[PDB]
Amino acid sequence: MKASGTLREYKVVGRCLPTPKCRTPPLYRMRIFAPNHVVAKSRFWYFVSQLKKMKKSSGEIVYCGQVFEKSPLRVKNFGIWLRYDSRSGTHNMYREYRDLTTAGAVTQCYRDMGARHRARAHSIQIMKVEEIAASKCRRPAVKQFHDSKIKFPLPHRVLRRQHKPRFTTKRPNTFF
Amino acid sequence: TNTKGKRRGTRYMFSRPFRKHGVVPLATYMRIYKKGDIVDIKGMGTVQKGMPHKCYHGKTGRVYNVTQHAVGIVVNKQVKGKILAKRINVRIEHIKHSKSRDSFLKRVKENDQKKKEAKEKGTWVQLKRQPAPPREAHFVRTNGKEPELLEPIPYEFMA
Amino acid sequence: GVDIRHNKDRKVRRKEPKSQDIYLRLLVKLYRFLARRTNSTFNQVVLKRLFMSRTNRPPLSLSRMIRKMKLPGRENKTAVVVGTVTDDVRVQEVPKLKVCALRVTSRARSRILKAGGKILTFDQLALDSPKGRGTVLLSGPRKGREVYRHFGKAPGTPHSHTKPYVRSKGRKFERARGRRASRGYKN
Amino acid sequence: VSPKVRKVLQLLRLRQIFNGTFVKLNKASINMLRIVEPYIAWGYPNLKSV
Amino acid sequence: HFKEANNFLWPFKLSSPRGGMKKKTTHFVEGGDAGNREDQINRLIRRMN
Amino acid sequence: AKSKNHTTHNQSRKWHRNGIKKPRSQRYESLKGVDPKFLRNMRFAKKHNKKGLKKMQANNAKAMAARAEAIKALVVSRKLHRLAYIAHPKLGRRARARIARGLR
RNA sequence: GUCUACGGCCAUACCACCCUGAACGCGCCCGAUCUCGUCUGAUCUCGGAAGCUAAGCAGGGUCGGGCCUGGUUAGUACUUGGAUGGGAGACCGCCUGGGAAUACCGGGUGCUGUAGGCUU
RNA sequence: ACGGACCAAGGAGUCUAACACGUGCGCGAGUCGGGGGCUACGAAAGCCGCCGUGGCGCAAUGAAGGUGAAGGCCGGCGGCG
RNA sequence: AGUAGCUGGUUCCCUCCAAAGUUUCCCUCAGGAUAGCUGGCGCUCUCCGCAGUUUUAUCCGGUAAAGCGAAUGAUUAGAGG
RNA sequence: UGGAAUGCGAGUGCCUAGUGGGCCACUUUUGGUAAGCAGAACUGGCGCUGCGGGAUGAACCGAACGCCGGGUUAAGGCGCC
RNA sequence: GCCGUCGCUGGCAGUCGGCAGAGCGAGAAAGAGAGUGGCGCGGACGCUACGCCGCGACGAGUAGGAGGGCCGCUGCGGUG
RNA sequence: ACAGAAACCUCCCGUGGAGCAGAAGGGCAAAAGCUCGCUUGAUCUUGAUUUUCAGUACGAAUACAGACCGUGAAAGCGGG
Ligand SMILES: [Mg+2]
Ligand SMILES: [Mg+2]
Ligand SMILES: [Mg+2]
Ligand SMILES: [Mg+2]
Ligand SMILES: [Mg+2]
Ligand SMILES: [Mg+2]
Ligand SMILES: [Mg+2]
Ligand SMILES: [Mg+2]
Ligand SMILES: [Mg+2]
Ligand SMILES: [Mg+2]
Ligand SMILES: [Mg+2]
Ligand SMILES: [Mg+2]
Ligand SMILES: [Mg+2]
Ligand SMILES: [Mg+2]
Ligand SMILES: [Mg+2]
Ligand SMILES: [Mg+2]
Ligand SMILES: [Mg+2]
Ligand SMILES: [Mg+2]
Ligand SMILES: [Mg+2]
Ligand SMILES: [Mg+2]
Ligand SMILES: [Mg+2]
Ligand SMILES: [Mg+2]
Ligand SMILES: [Mg+2]
Ligand SMILES: [Mg+2]
Ligand SMILES: [Mg+2]
Ligand SMILES: [Mg+2]
Ligand SMILES: [Mg+2]
Ligand SMILES: [Mg+2]
Ligand SMILES: [Mg+2]
Ligand SMILES: [Mg+2]
Repeated sequence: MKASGTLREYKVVGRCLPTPKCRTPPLYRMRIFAPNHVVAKSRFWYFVSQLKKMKKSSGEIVYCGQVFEKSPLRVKNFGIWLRYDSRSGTHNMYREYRDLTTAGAVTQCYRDMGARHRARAHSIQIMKVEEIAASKCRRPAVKQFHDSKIKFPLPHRVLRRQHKPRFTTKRPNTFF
Repeated sequence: TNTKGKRRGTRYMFSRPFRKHGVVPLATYMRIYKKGDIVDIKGMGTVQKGMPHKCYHGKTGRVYNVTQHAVGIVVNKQVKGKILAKRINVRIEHIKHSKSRDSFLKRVKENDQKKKEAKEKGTWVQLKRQPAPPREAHFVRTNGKEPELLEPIPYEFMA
Repeated sequence: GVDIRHNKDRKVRRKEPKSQDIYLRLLVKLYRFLARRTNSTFNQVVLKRLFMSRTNRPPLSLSRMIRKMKLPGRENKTAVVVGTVTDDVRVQEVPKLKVCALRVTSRARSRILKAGGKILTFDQLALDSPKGRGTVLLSGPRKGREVYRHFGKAPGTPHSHTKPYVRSKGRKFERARGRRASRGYKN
Repeated sequence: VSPKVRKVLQLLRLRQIFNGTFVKLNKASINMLRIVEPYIAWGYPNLKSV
Repeated sequence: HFKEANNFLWPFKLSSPRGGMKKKTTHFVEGGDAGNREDQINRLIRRMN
Repeated sequence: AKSKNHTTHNQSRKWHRNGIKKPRSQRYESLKGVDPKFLRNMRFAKKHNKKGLKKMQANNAKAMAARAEAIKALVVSRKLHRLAYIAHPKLGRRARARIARGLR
């Protein structure tokens, strides 16, 4: 995988193939995060193959749809249960994020395992994402925003568009 | 450099299978071969007379000659740039009737049949083999229980 | 770039005769016209044979033209050849034959005309039957040349009845080792 | 190019980069588009694309 | 008569992908270009044809 | 002065420059190799196949005269189906004339 | 239902121990003049028919050993092709396809050809 | 790694014999005068056939003595049966 | 003008096709002969066949793995007789 | 109903030069502590081959070449050179 | 766009003119066929056929091979 | 009984754990081993074929065919 752009949040179901023995097999829903459905079905088969004795050839994808967000206008607290590999071993993690969308928080989790642990998009394995109540969060980087009268200034407003006035008379101001 | 022995490198090829040693069955000797039979070679190591050279064990060929205890067959040999047609006198114990042509024959007679019929009813039947086509569209009934939800398992250093 | 192979791009057929004679380069003009302007695949074969070398259009014998024109059905037809019609002194009776060849030896003109046959040319044929209706194409034996006896599997090889190149043939010219089962071996 | 991939890219008539062709799918065809997978980028064309 | 209709068509010669390939040497599921991009072949056709 | 001892590196490509071709499959393959006694009797069978000729016609012409009493005993839309008939150079000649006359 | 002769595939048939075998057979058994062979009629060959299923043989049994066939092992190990993937390497992950073997846990324990008997 | 300061002229797959294949030409089961002879360029060209001796081709095979390249049906006679 | 499997040179343009350092034999290992790869000339047909490919049937094989409560060989430890 | 798919005109014959020192890479792989070491297998290259990238470079990534105009790319890139 | 090679074994002798009638690109094997009865005197170019014309595809190259040179050097038979 | 670790006799178990001239591998149980009986297929002679291979030889080998033979009641087997 490669966490291109922003990840979408896909809901893929899929079943094994019908046979004389199992006239109808059970369907199997998964909750994939991937750039597009073509990568979502391939991670659906990666997972189903790592859990059930089932391959892409021996089965079929019954439905691959994108599941939107139920409240993309409410700041939420998502908690994710990672599973990744380093240069030496493989570890489970649990990271929390404040975001509006679940796929948003998962994109932020891929960019965060990339930043902090240099974990490429193919080592990571999201195993559970869950919207958490603000009073169940644990990371102090996310509990610190659970204030009703929050208040802070933007203290060092570094000048951007450094090249539109590229040659100027006055010197830039940073207090605002 | 290796040796050019007639039987170098046949310790497993010419050995008998597990618990299949001893006397050779007699259906091997009481079955018939006629010029034109597609025969495949498998050197049996029990009988040593008329053993086919190791470079033919596993090839298929057709018979062109028949003597008392042995036939003569024409197997193709890939020799370093080209595929010669070689004529070997393999004894009977190193031979099976290859069931490859068989299915073609049981399809030929099935075609001649299904063409004999469907000729008086004016219809048109399919006589060619078509490749396994892309599977057509179907409904998957999810009667009652919704699809079970799967998710990866955590890691367990069970080493 | 494209991944084709130009090993065989140049087809090696003869676009024209290699000779420079002008009684052949006029026949080839007339028949190249008939070949392209008619839909008869006869003229195309005559044209394609007027190119061929002197070893690819061999001579015909009068006797082989007899037995190839005696075959049932092909009566009152004109026997077309592109090579020459040599005599065959070992045949005693000659019927009447309508013939058309490039050359007819001065002792086969005699026999054919004394029989009572006609000896056309390729221009006379092209005027008689342009599309070549009523003809019998023939060609002498091509493997008749003594050259084709040295070709094949090299001598000294199991079951290769190929003639070797020897200065003279005699008792002591290549009869000793690769031929006697006694002295060495034989194939 | 490997020889097995160069024989299949020429039974698909793709003898040149950015060449394209249409291919009907079955077992014997998908199993060739699997052999030549690293050399092609194939898919299911729309009607406007045809 | 698909075999005959598709074989009557000289194989199409397309220009370079306007915009540009993502990565030529890796499968489409690896954030690249190769392989099968079932629905998304048309986005490439529009920028290549 | 040690030189490379053996290799097969370019060989599998020289073999294919002129292809690897299966042998020339002809009908009527040779009879060399077949056992003598059998191939000695097959020659006595051919040498005498003519001995039963005048009896073979008496049956071939028989079942060929019987071939007489054998055989002489038995003896997508309406629119685009009519347009594909008017537009036939031969079959539609009169449906086309019926239209040409139509404008008079 | 089953047995004899000759068999086919040669353990689902083999191995151990135990139980039951009506009828015909199959057997054990009784002899050595004759055929034949030995130290020895034990074996072999020969002439028999008083005796008996004791044994061979048949059928069945055993939380049987084995064999046969399934599941788990396991989409694991391994693996074709791919990347300017990771790692200092040792090796490792991922895409595209194929895909095992123990231990462990279940089921089964000879089908069958021609000829001829018994079960009238 | 070796040759090379500069410029000019000279400088290296030739000819004969033999063989093989391809090709053009004439005649063609024949073919060829090459040796000989006859009648400025000309030492050329032309001609000879009772000058075709001879070469090669038209027959091979065997060490040799030698041998040396479709047959079938029909009656009539003798023989076996 | 001795021979040299050894060293050095080997003279004009364009167009087209285009390699090998491999097999076997050699008092052969700085070289040949041979098969391969190459080019040239073609010819017989076309205007069924073939394939460095897959599909479907069908055989083949003892590597990767795995195994040692399975044979051979190696090999740690207790326990019960 | 020419009996799977896809593709493509095939078959055959002479004559034949150069070559017979090779080297590198992924993967498998033998000797060696290892080596820009010695030795094999498969495929692709360099040799015989330019071009864009890797500052530089026989072999790495892209891509193979008639001479030109416009457009777009690959692999690599976009402080300045 | 231009040059060249290859292929189409492509097309053109039809310049058939007051002895005239100007065609063979069109999806569908084959005749702009014969007969038998119900004024003004006019019309470009071409065709060294070893020539001319039209279509596509292609174009690396050492050793080596082949072709084409209206490339060049010196003499000979002809001819300007 | 003497007789012992080990002589010789006897019963039982015994898939080969022995043996088959040698190196190793393969194969072999009313046998390919062990012991007897008869013997000389270890003879004469055509070609085909496989192995190394150039697909040339030698060596070796496999299938036949024609003779003569051995063996066994025979089917058969045998030209090392
Ligand atoms: Mg090009
Ligand atoms: Mg080239
Ligand atoms: Mg742009
Ligand atoms: Mg690559
Ligand atoms: Mg060498
Ligand atoms: Mg009772
Ligand atoms: Mg007794
Ligand atoms: Mg008992
Ligand atoms: Mg020097
Ligand atoms: Mg100097
Ligand atoms: Mg000079
Ligand atoms: Mg000549
Ligand atoms: Mg000299
Ligand atoms: Mg060529
Ligand atoms: Mg030397
Ligand atoms: Mg040197
Ligand atoms: Mg091995
Ligand atoms: Mg292992
Ligand atoms: Mg050298
Ligand atoms: Mg090396
Ligand atoms: Mg070295
Ligand atoms: Mg070199
Ligand atoms: Mg090259
Ligand atoms: Mg290059
Ligand atoms: Mg660098
Ligand atoms: Mg440009
Ligand atoms: Mg730069
Ligand atoms: Mg070039
Ligand atoms: Mg015995
Ligand atoms: Mg005999």
